[PDB]
Amino acid sequence: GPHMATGQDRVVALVDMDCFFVQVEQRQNPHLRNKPCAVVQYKSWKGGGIIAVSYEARAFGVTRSMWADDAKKLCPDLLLAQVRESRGKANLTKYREASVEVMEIMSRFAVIERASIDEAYVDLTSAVQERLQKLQGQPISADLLPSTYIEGLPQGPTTVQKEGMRKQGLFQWLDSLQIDNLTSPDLQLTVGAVIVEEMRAAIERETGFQCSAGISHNKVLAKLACGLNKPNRQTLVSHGSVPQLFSQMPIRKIRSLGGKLGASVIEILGIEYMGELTQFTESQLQSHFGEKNGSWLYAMCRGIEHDPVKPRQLPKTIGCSKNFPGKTALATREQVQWWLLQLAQELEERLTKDRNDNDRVATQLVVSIRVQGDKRLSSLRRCCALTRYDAHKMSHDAFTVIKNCNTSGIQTEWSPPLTMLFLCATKFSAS
DNA sequence: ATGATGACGCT
DNA sequence: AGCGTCAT
Ligand SMILES: Nc1ncnc2c1ncn2[C@H]1C[C@H](O)[C@@H](COP(=O)(O)NP(=O)(O)OP(=O)(O)O)O1
Ligand SMILES: [Mg+2]
Ligand SMILES: [Mg+2]
Repeated sequence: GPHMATGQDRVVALVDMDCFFVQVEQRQNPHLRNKPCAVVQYKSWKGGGIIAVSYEARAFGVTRSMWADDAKKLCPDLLLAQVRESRGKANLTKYREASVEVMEIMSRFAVIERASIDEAYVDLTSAVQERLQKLQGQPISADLLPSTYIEGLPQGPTTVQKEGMRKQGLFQWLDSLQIDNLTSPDLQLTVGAVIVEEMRAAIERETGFQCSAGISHNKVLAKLACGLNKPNRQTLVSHGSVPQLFSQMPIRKIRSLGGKLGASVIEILGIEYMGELTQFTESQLQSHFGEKNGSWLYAMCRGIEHDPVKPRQLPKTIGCSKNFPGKTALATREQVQWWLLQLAQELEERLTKDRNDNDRVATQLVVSIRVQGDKRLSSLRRCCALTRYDAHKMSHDAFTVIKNCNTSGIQTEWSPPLTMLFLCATKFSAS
């Protein structure tokens, strides 16, 4: 009781852009705004693969991974924006540059951990402490939380529209707050939410992009919270909200449990919801899923997690990849060499920009391929030295380290045909 | 015939 | 090192 940790020591937010690549294209092309629209990659195979979808289009059932020709059957008026293609492949530069716009604004408020092209975790523990002193015991107005939901509220003995509900919950939360105790975790979360309102206002003002956010005591809860009221809203998940929230929360919805581990938790334990994990001892969970995973599950199902927000705003690897599906699999040596060069050229461009912007150099080159028949993401990875940002040298070196995979006796050919090439620059050092 | 990426764990 | 998992 007195010595039980409650995982309420930090304030962590997760900020995730709403239909990010779509907003990037809508900002650029006003004709796309407030329309069902999607971002597509490679127009020739069935209109292109959809990689992002506006909320207007989601209402028709359009999803990521859908072929655009198929999406158009669901949504005949769907508008599309195409990803740029350079050197025969998708070029995501526009979206990486937009991401930097957003990450640079977030970084003004606090230390961030870049988690994807469109989201970052924020450790607000310090900013909250300082804001609480300046707020010398002074209450927090609902006007300071105009887009905040309080998960689990309203509740109890007590409107039929969304915003009425939001407000009722926020009112219940604020009315019950203990503002004279600067160490109240619920107060710390609330002030955290005020800061995230400010952050999200800054992003929208300075970029035009809308986003959602979660505010809680750790990364897994903040990420889960972010998604509860997307788009263009933020959600506070308190420690106290966890038992009800988790009581019907499918295990696969929790970060890192969406794959085989989560499926094994479900099968082995015979459970469906996160909250059901509380029934097991830490030793029991470790017995089934290993020391690290077992400890992690034991704490997480109680709303407790210690994974820190890492101070990292920049990616640790820079890579370029291309698939060659079906009949397009590379079958000749000259083919393989041409495409390695295309990849190397793009990688060179990105590395050179990276070294100028960020004062660092990559020192290792990883070359990965996939062969026909293999369902694995990669069939084979080999590394070599990256000593010069030169595309012809990188492409030549990549060929050298993989050319032995050519099981064939031919000279002119390549077998088995290659269904993927991947060049990744790694192991950065200061420069 | 999703694709193009990116982080991190395991042995 | 090279492979596998999980992720957007
Ligand atoms: N499997 C994938 N393959 C290629 N690009 C992808 C991708 N998943 C996402 N992207 C690209 C395209 C996405 O725009 C961007 C962010 O991904 P999200 O945050 O998962 N989804 P969004 O921001 O679109 O919508 P909302 O967050 O409101 O649900 O990353
Ligand atoms: Mg997003
Ligand atoms: Mg995201």
